[PDB]
Amino acid sequence: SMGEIESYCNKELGPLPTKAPTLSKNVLDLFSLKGKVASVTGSSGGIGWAVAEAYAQAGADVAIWYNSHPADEKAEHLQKTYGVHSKAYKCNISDPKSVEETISQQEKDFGTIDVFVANAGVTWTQGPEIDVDNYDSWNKIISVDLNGVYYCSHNIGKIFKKNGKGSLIITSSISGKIVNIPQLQAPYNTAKAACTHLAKSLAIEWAPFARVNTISPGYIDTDITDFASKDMKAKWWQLTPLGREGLTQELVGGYLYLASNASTFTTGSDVVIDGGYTCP
Amino acid sequence: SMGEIESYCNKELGPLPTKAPTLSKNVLDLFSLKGKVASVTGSSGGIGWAVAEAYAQAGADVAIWYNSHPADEKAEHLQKTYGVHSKAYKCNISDPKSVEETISQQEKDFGTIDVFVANAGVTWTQGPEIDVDNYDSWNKIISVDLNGVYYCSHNIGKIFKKNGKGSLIITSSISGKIVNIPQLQAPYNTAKAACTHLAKSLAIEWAPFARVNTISPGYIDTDITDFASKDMKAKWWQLTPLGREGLTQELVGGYLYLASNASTFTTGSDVVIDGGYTCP
Amino acid sequence: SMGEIESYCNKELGPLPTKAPTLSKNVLDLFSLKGKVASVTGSSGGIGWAVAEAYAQAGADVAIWYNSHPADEKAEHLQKTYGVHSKAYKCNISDPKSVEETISQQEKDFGTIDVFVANAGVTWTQGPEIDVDNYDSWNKIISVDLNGVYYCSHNIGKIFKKNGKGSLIITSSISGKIVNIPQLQAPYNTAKAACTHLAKSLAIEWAPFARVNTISPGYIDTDITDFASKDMKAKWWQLTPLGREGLTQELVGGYLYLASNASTFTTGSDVVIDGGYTCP
Amino acid sequence: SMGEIESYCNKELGPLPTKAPTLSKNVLDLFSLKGKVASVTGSSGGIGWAVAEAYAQAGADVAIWYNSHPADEKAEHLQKTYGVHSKAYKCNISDPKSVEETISQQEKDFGTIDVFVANAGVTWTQGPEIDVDNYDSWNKIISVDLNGVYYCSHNIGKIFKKNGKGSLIITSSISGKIVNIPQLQAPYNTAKAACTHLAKSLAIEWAPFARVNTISPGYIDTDITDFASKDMKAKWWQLTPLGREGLTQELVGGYLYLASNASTFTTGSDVVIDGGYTCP
Ligand SMILES: NC(=O)c1ccc[n+]([C@@H]2O[C@H](COP(=O)([O-])OP(=O)(O)OC[C@H]3O[C@@H](n4cnc5c(N)ncnc54)[C@H](OP(=O)(O)O)[C@@H]3O)[C@@H](O)[C@H]2O)c1
Ligand SMILES: NC(=O)c1ccc[n+]([C@@H]2O[C@H](COP(=O)([O-])OP(=O)(O)OC[C@H]3O[C@@H](n4cnc5c(N)ncnc54)[C@H](OP(=O)(O)O)[C@@H]3O)[C@@H](O)[C@H]2O)c1
Ligand SMILES: NC(=O)c1ccc[n+]([C@@H]2O[C@H](COP(=O)([O-])OP(=O)(O)OC[C@H]3O[C@@H](n4cnc5c(N)ncnc54)[C@H](OP(=O)(O)O)[C@@H]3O)[C@@H](O)[C@H]2O)c1
Ligand SMILES: NC(=O)c1ccc[n+]([C@@H]2O[C@H](COP(=O)([O-])OP(=O)(O)OC[C@H]3O[C@@H](n4cnc5c(N)ncnc54)[C@H](OP(=O)(O)O)[C@@H]3O)[C@@H](O)[C@H]2O)c1
Ligand SMILES: CCOC(=O)CC(=O)CCl
Ligand SMILES: CCOC(=O)CC(=O)CCl
Ligand SMILES: CCOC(=O)CC(=O)CCl
Ligand SMILES: CCOC(=O)CC(=O)CCl
Repeated sequence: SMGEIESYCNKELGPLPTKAPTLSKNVLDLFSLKGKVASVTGSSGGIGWAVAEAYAQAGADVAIWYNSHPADEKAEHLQKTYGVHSKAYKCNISDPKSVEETISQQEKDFGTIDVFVANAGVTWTQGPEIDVDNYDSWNKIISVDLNGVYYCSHNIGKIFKKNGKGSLIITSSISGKIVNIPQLQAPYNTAKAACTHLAKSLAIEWAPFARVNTISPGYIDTDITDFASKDMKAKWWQLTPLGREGLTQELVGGYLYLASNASTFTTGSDVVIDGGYTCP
Repeated sequence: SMGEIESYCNKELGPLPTKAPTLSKNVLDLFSLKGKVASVTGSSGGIGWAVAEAYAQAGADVAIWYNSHPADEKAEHLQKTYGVHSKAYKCNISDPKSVEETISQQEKDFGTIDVFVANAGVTWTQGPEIDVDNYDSWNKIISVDLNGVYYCSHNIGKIFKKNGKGSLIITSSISGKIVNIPQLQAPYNTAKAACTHLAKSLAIEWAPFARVNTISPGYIDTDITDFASKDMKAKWWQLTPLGREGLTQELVGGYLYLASNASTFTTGSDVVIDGGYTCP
Repeated sequence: SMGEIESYCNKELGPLPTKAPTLSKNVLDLFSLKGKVASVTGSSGGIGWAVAEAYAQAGADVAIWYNSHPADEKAEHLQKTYGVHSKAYKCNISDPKSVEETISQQEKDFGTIDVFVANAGVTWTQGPEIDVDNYDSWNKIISVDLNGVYYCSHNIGKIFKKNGKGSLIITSSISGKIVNIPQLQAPYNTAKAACTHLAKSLAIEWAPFARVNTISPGYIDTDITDFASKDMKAKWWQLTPLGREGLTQELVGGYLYLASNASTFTTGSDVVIDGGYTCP
Repeated sequence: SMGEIESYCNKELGPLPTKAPTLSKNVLDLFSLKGKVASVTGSSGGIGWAVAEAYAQAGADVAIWYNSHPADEKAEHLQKTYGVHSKAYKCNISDPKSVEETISQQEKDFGTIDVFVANAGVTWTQGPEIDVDNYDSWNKIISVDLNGVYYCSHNIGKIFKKNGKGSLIITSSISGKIVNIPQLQAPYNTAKAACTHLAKSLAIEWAPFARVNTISPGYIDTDITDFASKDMKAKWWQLTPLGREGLTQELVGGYLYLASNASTFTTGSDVVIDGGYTCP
């Protein structure tokens, strides 16, 4: 009207400046997720399972996801070792309607969702793209890595808007900032940069209620990278300052930092747990 | 075998170092495109038409592209004002098979293609993405902006490999590096950031024969941006160091520099003709 | 010799792959700094004091630094509220010899240093640089913001190498990635980008023993930004997705995450706690 | 007053939008530098001499610079092979007063300066920085590479402001975006990132009259890189997608593009002629 300031990025923020949130006084009590539901996508893999366990260790009602590797002993293992409500859902991230059904079924069994981690995807292991004459492997990467992240984010955002709070954590890769040297995977790099910039784009629109960030890792030692020839894996160590492959336990710290109240001002950022690979 | 060096990025480069190309002595003679065919995608718009004319002015057999705005007087205008062979093709960039037909029909009427400019796309003008409940506008952006660029690049590369020379120029946007402040277009930013990294990824694989670059512009004064409300267009000038909107004649210099022999060492780069918008 | 791999970045890493560190199983126990000394530079200001308190809250022997605002009641307040050994040192960060004396006097009163935070600097508040005709304000910024960070890093590194472990945290600013729009501070932006890239450069060299990272913040509400006119401060909110100014308690989470064992794989990264300012 | 728009970046732009410049119709006539003076710093080396010759070939009154390698046959060679007024000046770029004397002596013998290229610097060839115990090699790099660029760009700006037109081209390196893998040069990388971000920072302040850009090259084949051991030079080819070292004739195209009217909208950008080194 008159005398108030209106934002240039998102006009729905209201009369600026927006009131700052109330934060604890002890630093260690900021990272606690007590009384929060954390739906982690692809929580039946290498990085997803570690993040789900780390969120459960912080007292969170984690929701497990799987597609073809049934994970119901994983959900039960978190409901008896830490006493946090958990469940396992079978969803095809590439199916627009299945994602909606699987997320509306999580806001009902848990009451609400306060933390989301879009951490599902597949890798391109077909060599240079100029050798494949069928647009079926490219279409698959863009369907699970990029389109799936949008399907998950478009539905979870609706839950955050009504609640007015939330935190989305897209799991891109260093392929969204560099090009993998030994292997030639252009479709994979293209999809991960798309997710990395989509996380930033949603931050401006979700600023009023939620937050969006990225946890782009490096060459973590999961079931994804444990197929490459030792000759290929030898060129990864030679180009990593730390000179090794990160473990799944070296990522939980970054994932729990962007989901808790500790990162109450980090919006649309990119935490690069790469071991220094993107620096050279 | 022994004594020779093999590249870490692309093993097909051969025994390193690769021999440097032969370049003219006069700088002004490096920018000439005499005896070269330059197929410019979407050459019936604002930026495509200017680039096609600029390539024709440099003595190049430019090929015009259009989808729904017939451009045959444009192709004829370039065949009588500069004396360079030209033609117009109707292709749906979002159709995987139509692109193949339209590119194989250009390698036959011109003999070869030496310069390609994937410069076709559509903008997202639906406001914040959390308000559209149908994945039909998102699917369209990812089909014309991202998938179209891959269809154009996957076919043109097959022509460069046989010839051993070429230059691809993907026309991404500053949306691949920033988020447009006043308007909220997440699907558009995601698609352009995808192309900006696909160009880099293809540079590693096309290193042996061709080169790939990006001409990410700012807020150029074309038919794309001549619909936004003056209130929206007023926030673009306020956040641009140069404090105005660039013209289509201020982009041809960057397009002719990455297509000619002047940029014989610029591979996988990103020339940002934005007026300084990404700096603030 | 033969059969072992030697790194391309730093040849002192040894025969790759380097053995991964031993990490706790509970995520919340990774962030604990028990039995660690954390020397925080400029710990008598706005961000330095908060980081020192947060490190003390995590059970660390924090060392306070000051130049002209005596901080000895701050050091005592941390030695009686948390029971962690602490002390205050008066050092001129711009004096090469004083830094050496003040760091050597900290490795003696504490036994060792396990965490360092180069978080001292001054701001450029003289308007556009083309109006000052004396190279005395530019020389001051490059002496405290950039040269001081090198003096601190060149001496602290000599302690990490002997111990074989450590973590350096340079506090750059978003000015190392963008240009502050309303105010015109070129010397300040130049110095902060220098620190931001120096942190990355030292990561490759300190890879064998220590780690180096950056905590580039946004427009935090400290004594540095509480002088700008409300007209200037009104343009900061309008260009921040979160639409406000961050608090000093919203930065401790990032500082404690890059100093503890949680970030045991984050080397040469850049955690941007800006509220989304660098996104648009 | 009322109805006009005032910029957020630089309030001296005037009532927005700023009128666009008048540009030729033929693309090849945009790159011509006829009737322009182009003072190229460090024009007695590898890249400086090539840029000076390329500017002279485009019809420009180039001014040669040297410190310890007298270059007066180079200036005379450009005044008899192309018929363009030229002269040679001996200046110590690290001396604040000498730069002022050498630039005021160039605005007098040529009438004005329309193009400046701050392209003087030295490289760090002392190995890892943790082995040198004297802050004299670090102080030299920050004096010639960073401070020298500010001295050159602080006096030239005063000439552009009175004329209202100009173009500054700082010659940073890929070291301002990456860390050189085989060699360990932290002081050099720190100084080049400083120059790269200073070019962007000056773009916002010089928007009203002049333009500032960067020509960050890769591993060009000049006298600077023709000392490294073939073992070191072998790791440069292996990590360069193009798999070779660029020549000084592959940079002139980029330097003439950012100095002429072709890049009349490229302000505060960064043209990376690296051969694809920064992509991996
Ligand atoms: N080093 C690395 O592996 C690395 C690098 C950086 C980033 N990332 C990214 O991190 C994510 C996690 O990788 P990871 O280590 O967990 O690999 P992983 O062991 O292969 O697990 C991938 C996860 O994604 C799920 N998933 C795959 N395709 C799916 C589909 N079509 N529909 C639904 N769920 C699907 C898998 O479920 P099921 O197994 O149950 O089918 C599993 O939970 C991936 O997006 C990967 O790109 C990892
Ligand atoms: N300021 C800006 O506009 C701006 C900013 C940065 C980047 N860009 C990018 O520059 C490119 C060109 O935009 P412009 O300025 O030329 O806008 P334009 O005047 O709307 O022209 C767009 C061009 O793309 C073609 N095209 C659109 N959809 C197509 C489809 N489905 N199949 C085939 N061709 C299709 C159009 O052909 P028809 O008209 O014949 O259908 C036309 O040639 C776009 O990719 C845009 O993203 C421009
Ligand atoms: N919003 C922000 O303020 C912001 C933005 C991003 C980054 N930063 C950076 O964060 C750092 C901390 O700033 P701040 O928030 O703590 O404000 P501040 O209180 O002004 O910080 C300056 C701190 O450094 C010390 N210091 C200053 N000049 C010194 C010198 N010449 N020698 C030794 N110590 C010196 C001061 O100690 P004394 O007061 O005791 O002299 C004080 O502890 C600065 O480097 C700033 O550039 C802050
Ligand atoms: N591959 C590369 O070499 C490479 C990589 C990227 C960027 N660069 C940068 O490009 C610039 C040019 O290097 P170059 O290829 O021309 O090699 P160079 O011949 O060694 O370049 C140095 C140039 O600057 C002058 N110069 C050096 N120190 C000076 C000082 N203290 N005062 C005044 N003038 C001084 C030299 O003049 P005198 O010889 O007459 O003293 C010479 O013209 C450097 O800044 C370099 O960092 C080059
Ligand atoms: C061997 C193929 O493995 C990969 O795709 C590696 C990554 O995901 C790195 Cl982001
Ligand atoms: C008003 C919508 O117009 C746009 O989308 C503008 C651009 O393309 C900038 Cl890249
Ligand atoms: C008003 C001057 O205040 C500043 O310098 C602000 C910052 O440090 C932002 Cl990094
Ligand atoms: C062997 C030392 O040579 C260098 O410093 C190389 C460069 O300047 C690359 Cl930017």
